[PDB]
Amino acid sequence: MKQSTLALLLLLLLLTPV
Amino acid sequence: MKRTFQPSVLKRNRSHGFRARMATKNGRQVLARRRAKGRARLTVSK
Amino acid sequence: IREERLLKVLRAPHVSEKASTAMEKSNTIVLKVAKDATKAEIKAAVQKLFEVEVEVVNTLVVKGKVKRHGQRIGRRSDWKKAYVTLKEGQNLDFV
Amino acid sequence: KAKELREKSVEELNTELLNLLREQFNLRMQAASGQLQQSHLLKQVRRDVARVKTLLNEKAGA
Amino acid sequence: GFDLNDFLEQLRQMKNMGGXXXXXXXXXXXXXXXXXXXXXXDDKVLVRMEAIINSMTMKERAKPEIIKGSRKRRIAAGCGMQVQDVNRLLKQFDDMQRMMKKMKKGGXXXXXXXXXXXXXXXXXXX
RNA sequence: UCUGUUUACCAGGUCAGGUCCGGAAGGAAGCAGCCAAGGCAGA
RNA sequence: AGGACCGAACCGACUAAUGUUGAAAAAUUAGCGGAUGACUUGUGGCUGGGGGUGAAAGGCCAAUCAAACCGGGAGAUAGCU
RNA sequence: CGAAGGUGUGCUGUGAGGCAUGCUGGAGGUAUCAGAAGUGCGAAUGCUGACAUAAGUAACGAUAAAGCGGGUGAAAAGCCCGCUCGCCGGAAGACCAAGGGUUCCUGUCCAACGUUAAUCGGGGCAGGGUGAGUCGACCCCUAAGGCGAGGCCGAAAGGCGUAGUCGAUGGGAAACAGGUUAAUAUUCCUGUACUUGGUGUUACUGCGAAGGGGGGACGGAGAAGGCUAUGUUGGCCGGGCG
RNA sequence: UACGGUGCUGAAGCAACAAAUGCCCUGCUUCCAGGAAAAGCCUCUAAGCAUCAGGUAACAUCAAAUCGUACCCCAAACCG
Ligand SMILES: [Mg+2]
Ligand SMILES: [Mg+2]
Ligand SMILES: [Mg+2]
Ligand SMILES: [Mg+2]
Ligand SMILES: [Mg+2]
Ligand SMILES: [Mg+2]
Ligand SMILES: [Mg+2]
Ligand SMILES: [Mg+2]
Ligand SMILES: [Mg+2]
Ligand SMILES: [Mg+2]
Ligand SMILES: [Mg+2]
Ligand SMILES: [Mg+2]
Ligand SMILES: [Mg+2]
Ligand SMILES: [Mg+2]
Ligand SMILES: [Mg+2]
Ligand SMILES: [Mg+2]
Ligand SMILES: [Mg+2]
Ligand SMILES: [Mg+2]
Ligand SMILES: [Mg+2]
Ligand SMILES: [Mg+2]
Ligand SMILES: [Mg+2]
Ligand SMILES: [Mg+2]
Ligand SMILES: [Mg+2]
Ligand SMILES: [Mg+2]
Ligand SMILES: [Mg+2]
Ligand SMILES: [Mg+2]
Ligand SMILES: [Mg+2]
Ligand SMILES: [Mg+2]
Ligand SMILES: [Mg+2]
Ligand SMILES: [Mg+2]
Ligand SMILES: [Mg+2]
Ligand SMILES: [Mg+2]
Ligand SMILES: [Mg+2]
Ligand SMILES: [Mg+2]
Ligand SMILES: [Mg+2]
Ligand SMILES: [Mg+2]
Ligand SMILES: [Mg+2]
Ligand SMILES: [Mg+2]
Ligand SMILES: [Mg+2]
Ligand SMILES: [Mg+2]
Ligand SMILES: [Mg+2]
Ligand SMILES: [Mg+2]
Ligand SMILES: [Mg+2]
Ligand SMILES: [Mg+2]
Ligand SMILES: [Mg+2]
Ligand SMILES: [Mg+2]
Ligand SMILES: [Mg+2]
Ligand SMILES: [Mg+2]
Ligand SMILES: [Mg+2]
Ligand SMILES: [Mg+2]
Ligand SMILES: [Mg+2]
Ligand SMILES: [Mg+2]
Ligand SMILES: [Mg+2]
Ligand SMILES: [Mg+2]
Ligand SMILES: [Mg+2]
Ligand SMILES: [Mg+2]
Ligand SMILES: [Mg+2]
Ligand SMILES: [Mg+2]
Ligand SMILES: [Mg+2]
Ligand SMILES: [Mg+2]
Ligand SMILES: [Mg+2]
Ligand SMILES: [Mg+2]
Ligand SMILES: [Mg+2]
Ligand SMILES: [Mg+2]
Ligand SMILES: [Mg+2]
Ligand SMILES: [Mg+2]
Ligand SMILES: [Mg+2]
Ligand SMILES: [Mg+2]
Ligand SMILES: [Mg+2]
Ligand SMILES: [Mg+2]
Ligand SMILES: [Mg+2]
Ligand SMILES: [Mg+2]
Ligand SMILES: [Mg+2]
Repeated sequence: MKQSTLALLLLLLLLTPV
Repeated sequence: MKRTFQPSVLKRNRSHGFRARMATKNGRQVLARRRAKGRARLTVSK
Repeated sequence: IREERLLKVLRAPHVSEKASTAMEKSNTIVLKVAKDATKAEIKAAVQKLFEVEVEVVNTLVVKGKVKRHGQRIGRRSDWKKAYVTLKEGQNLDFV
Repeated sequence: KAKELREKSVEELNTELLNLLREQFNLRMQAASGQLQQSHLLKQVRRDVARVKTLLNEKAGA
Repeated sequence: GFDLNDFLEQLRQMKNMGGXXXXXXXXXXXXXXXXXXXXXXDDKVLVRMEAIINSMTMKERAKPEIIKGSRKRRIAAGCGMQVQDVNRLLKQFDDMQRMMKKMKKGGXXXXXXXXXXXXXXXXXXX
């Protein structure tokens, strides 16, 4: 849902550029 | 108490503004002296 | 008006939450335009370049902020913002 | 260029100029949407414009 | 709250589905600003993450702030890796504590929308 | 001496995950979880 | 009717104390005078130093006035320290 | 294989001084006899910088006043949340002009700044934010006053002023209620309007100015009648039996 | 309901009284110290122009440019 897409998206991704 | 500087823009610019200087011989001498000392701004303009 | 002037008016799409809000809800787009352009010329230029129907253009001027870089005091440049109302039968193109 | 443009008439040059401004417009559009990779393009066109204009003048001038 | 228990289960539920070619194509705004090939090695790094979070005692996970020099020697020894990697894994966990406490305070829309992509001057990448 | 629960690495055993050696066969040091065990208690 | 009376805003500054390296380079607190007029206040203008302006105290002219301020003569002069 | 300079130590000259040398320093120094001097400092209420002293003293800006629970957090007397307490209320409230110029709103940070801490801020960094035919400025018109073609005057510069042309603090067309933003709204949105111009048609038609006349167009004091904003009570409607 | 709000629905919506320093009123009465200018605005015509032009009314139609607009203003943002 919304908290699973806000979990996974910025988890995988915002672990990428940082 | 009431101090000496009570600011006004229209006053400021009619008294010391660019055009006000340029009006007269003396003023253009001011602007001469300033341009000769090489100021950042000559007059008071915005 | 000449077209040559037109293509020089519109700098950039303005992106922000307010922008998106109006674009969705009221059918309106937000533009950074040349500081000197007028409501006439912006109406003309959108109607021409995006080929869609403009109702009215409201504008404002943004004074750039004042910044410090390494103690030095600079001044970000001014610019002009335009709220551009599209007639409702239109749907947006971005080219 | 500039030999290439020199051999074209004034009309074809006006037309090229307009193409160029369309291309330029389109470009800084892409660049302000963050959709540009190749920045070097802006300079390319921004300068070509000048080239064209500088010709128009001398064709009117003399 | 948010622990390395919920981070353990976050990353062990995410080591089933996690991939770098399926999740660098589910966002159009973050793969055009930072490079599209800086994503991750998902299987290597998530099996690393799960390894390192297996090397912990359970109150070292439920209370991540008590992990010190000896704890990181023991964790880095447990899974066969470097103390620096465990350092950067507890770093990653710290960033995610930041983000999910921020998602706790701010409404889901105002903390997902105010999210910013950042460069050091307007010129591309420097 | 049963039961309740406590003690990160630096007492023990199992040692998942992961990691070293090997092409492979397999070994191995051992983090966690568990049981001894040591704190402290119901008897 | 009134340079009338009592009295707030408003204008002022009579006494007392505090303050006196102040909360303030002239104030505060408690009282005091005028308060429909020779009143009071806003915006703008005018008068320039051997001059202004003064219900006149040598008062006032940017916290500097028995002759403003700034630059010049100028390194005035100093039988004085 | 260690110059100048810094720091010691030892020796030597009647004295200003000289020599040697341990450490420091890391690249310049200079015998001899001459030459030229910005040539020697403790004072000048000397000039600049640095560091003392009083002293961890005085002081921390209105004697309107705080208390507790929870949250955040490395750390909460001061921040956010809730609850009681207290002060202003012809203001310590709300809206402008002036003046300022981003201080507005969000996120983030706590060195310096804030007379203490500060997680907070009018502080730092990044982003956003100011939407007008009818609100102002512009614009039309003039006041005092200014500038002022020709002109009069004046050693030169310049002074005065005519026709003009500027100059608001004054005169000149027109929009309201409601809804909305984290931050604009008489501007955006909903509804309902209004004014002045341009072109067009149609019907009618003497139209024309820098000239003429009206209008615009004006004091103080007073009086008190008509009202409205507004408020109080009742009716009304919703809830309450504590 | 992310506990920040979003959406739907929506009662009554009157009367008496009091009442300004606001409005009627740039009025009215009185006094003497006798209380701006000019344009928009209405009308009269000269030069002129006359079936042109131009004026009046209704309907249609277009235009209304630009700049200010945040926030503070009995003040921690103005003058000290
Ligand atoms: Mg509009
Ligand atoms: Mg505007
Ligand atoms: Mg600039
Ligand atoms: Mg006064
Ligand atoms: Mg006096
Ligand atoms: Mg008093
Ligand atoms: Mg009194
Ligand atoms: Mg008396
Ligand atoms: Mg009295
Ligand atoms: Mg007066
Ligand atoms: Mg006097
Ligand atoms: Mg004085
Ligand atoms: Mg004098
Ligand atoms: Mg004299
Ligand atoms: Mg002399
Ligand atoms: Mg002397
Ligand atoms: Mg002499
Ligand atoms: Mg040495
Ligand atoms: Mg030596
Ligand atoms: Mg030397
Ligand atoms: Mg030496
Ligand atoms: Mg030496
Ligand atoms: Mg050395
Ligand atoms: Mg050395
Ligand atoms: Mg020497
Ligand atoms: Mg010598
Ligand atoms: Mg000397
Ligand atoms: Mg000395
Ligand atoms: Mg001496
Ligand atoms: Mg002294
Ligand atoms: Mg120094
Ligand atoms: Mg001292
Ligand atoms: Mg001391
Ligand atoms: Mg003492
Ligand atoms: Mg004492
Ligand atoms: Mg004191
Ligand atoms: Mg004390
Ligand atoms: Mg205080
Ligand atoms: Mg607390
Ligand atoms: Mg507390
Ligand atoms: Mg307090
Ligand atoms: Mg509270
Ligand atoms: Mg009172
Ligand atoms: Mg003023
Ligand atoms: Mg302003
Ligand atoms: Mg700032
Ligand atoms: Mg703020
Ligand atoms: Mg903030
Ligand atoms: Mg501090
Ligand atoms: Mg403290
Ligand atoms: Mg601290
Ligand atoms: Mg700030
Ligand atoms: Mg108006
Ligand atoms: Mg005049
Ligand atoms: Mg002349
Ligand atoms: Mg004159
Ligand atoms: Mg004029
Ligand atoms: Mg003006
Ligand atoms: Mg005005
Ligand atoms: Mg006006
Ligand atoms: Mg506001
Ligand atoms: Mg007339
Ligand atoms: Mg009048
Ligand atoms: Mg009268
Ligand atoms: Mg009524
Ligand atoms: Mg009932
Ligand atoms: Mg009144
Ligand atoms: Mg009044
Ligand atoms: Mg506004
Ligand atoms: Mg406002
Ligand atoms: Mg005031
Ligand atoms: Mg106030
Ligand atoms: Mg101040």
